[PDB]
Amino acid sequence: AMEQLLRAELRTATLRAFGGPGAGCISEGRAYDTDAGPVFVKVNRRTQARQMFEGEVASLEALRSTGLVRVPRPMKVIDLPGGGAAFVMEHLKMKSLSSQASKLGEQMADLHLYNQKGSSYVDKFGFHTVTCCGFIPQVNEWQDDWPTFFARHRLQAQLDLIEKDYADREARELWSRLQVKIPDLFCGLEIVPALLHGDLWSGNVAEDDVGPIIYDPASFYGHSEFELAIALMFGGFPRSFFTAYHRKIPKAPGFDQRLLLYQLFNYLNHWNHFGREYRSPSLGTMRRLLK
Amino acid sequence: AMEQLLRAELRTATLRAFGGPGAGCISEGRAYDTDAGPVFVKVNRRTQARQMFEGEVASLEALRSTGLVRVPRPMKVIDLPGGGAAFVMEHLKMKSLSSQASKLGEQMADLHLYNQKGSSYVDKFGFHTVTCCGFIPQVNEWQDDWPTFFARHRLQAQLDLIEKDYADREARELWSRLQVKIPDLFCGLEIVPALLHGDLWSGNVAEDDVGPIIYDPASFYGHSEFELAIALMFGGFPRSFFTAYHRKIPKAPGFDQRLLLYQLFNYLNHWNHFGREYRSPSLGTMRRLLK
Repeated sequence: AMEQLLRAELRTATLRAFGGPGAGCISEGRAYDTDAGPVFVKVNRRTQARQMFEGEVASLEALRSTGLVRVPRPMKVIDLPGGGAAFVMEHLKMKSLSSQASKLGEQMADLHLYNQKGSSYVDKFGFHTVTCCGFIPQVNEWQDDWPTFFARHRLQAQLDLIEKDYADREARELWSRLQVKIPDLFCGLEIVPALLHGDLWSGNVAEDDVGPIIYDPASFYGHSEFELAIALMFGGFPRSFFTAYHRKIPKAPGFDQRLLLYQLFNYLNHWNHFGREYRSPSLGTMRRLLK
Repeated sequence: AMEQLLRAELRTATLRAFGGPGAGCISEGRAYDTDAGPVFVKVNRRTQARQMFEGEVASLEALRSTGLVRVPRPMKVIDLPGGGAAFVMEHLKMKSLSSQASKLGEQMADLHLYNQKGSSYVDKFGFHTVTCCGFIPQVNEWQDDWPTFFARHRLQAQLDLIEKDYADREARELWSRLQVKIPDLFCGLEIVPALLHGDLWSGNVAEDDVGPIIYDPASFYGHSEFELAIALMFGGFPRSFFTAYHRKIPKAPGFDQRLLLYQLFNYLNHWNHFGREYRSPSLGTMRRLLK
């Protein structure tokens, strides 16, 4: 227990956490108090910044429309002199997801069931506009078949970037072998398009006194299970999140092998964003899928 | 700049950045009340956390020894089971820098001038111990020549990490050309070592009712001008901070070109920490310098 360590090292009986969040993370954006409440502002001086933020607006609006999960309200996208854009959204007073984890597991399962169960059914995988995964714009072209969508517009896209930027022989050869085996992980299963947050890392979820909050989405209609891959692989969610979720959407047969395929996407995306530290998990995951 | 644009776009009379330390991009941070008063604790689980925090301790101590600026007292660096470290320091109630901006400009100029004006004899560039740029340990080996120190132990070090992790051909080729240009940016000036805070982002300065406060240093003896590059590039300092500062330390010839070189360092550091988003301004800044 880190609080027990601090009490011992500081020789104190009380250790009462208090106070506001501070200036935050330089690379993420900055919060401001205003006349109407706090806001959070992201700035991107690149020419495709408006397209990025409009994708995030589209994602936040799609999630808000379900009424099932709490996300910050988008307020404005501003074009900047010199290039790029700023995106302003509502800022919530927030803490790490802990007490609200089981509630968020329920809400995330309801979100994934919303499309199938509702009144205006989206019957393809993809999305009506471009959304970015981190800095990389994605193709969301509608496709009837999920393994086709995911192989072509998620895995192949990442691997083409790796080939362009690293010319990596082992990724190229392992992908030529893996590509053909992907349908074995989906046969005999019904896969229904599910609206996804798209980037449900523990650093994109939090909570307040009312309930859990999720943010920084990169949404599309996908296989529900894909949502959970990044959540599992980087940790940070209480067990009760997954317990609540899978009470509503039990793990289908083949869940753990599909989990590898979905974690592969995230490793490839991290290799393209952060470099070669992520080559070893990417290749290793491909190797695990092949044997 | 950005704040005036936000005020207009949001039609708000007030706009006050969230200020003070806390959870950043790199470490967690939380205040606690204890039997002996409040403290602020930073936590990092990476193996190099102790080294990082010992560098911050040394930097805080060097700044406090001058008696010219207010900074938190460092209290303890604690090894964590399971790896990493916690760093406890004095807690100060703070808001973002506003009314005290011109006072901080005076203080920062007096800080930089202290090695020249005070009972201080440091006639090389560098520092007596390792300090970290975020996660990245720095070499602070003493050097008589500032453009040598900055090229070798700041720019080259960042670009060697970019080569290792991204193997980026354009970065390598542009750097080789820029290395040849660097001495010309110094206008034959005699650079005097100045004690720097080293990371004077607006998120690392604040104020209380006594005056301004600075924190999260990464200190070394450098060219005074380097201090201002991150302050300018990410904004957040009122104009009166720079007015007050340059009344005491006027811009030397070539300031505007060196500002690009010093901002380059910060873009490379963001490329290394935060990924590919910062490739474009890194390469673009080098190209601008080569024009």
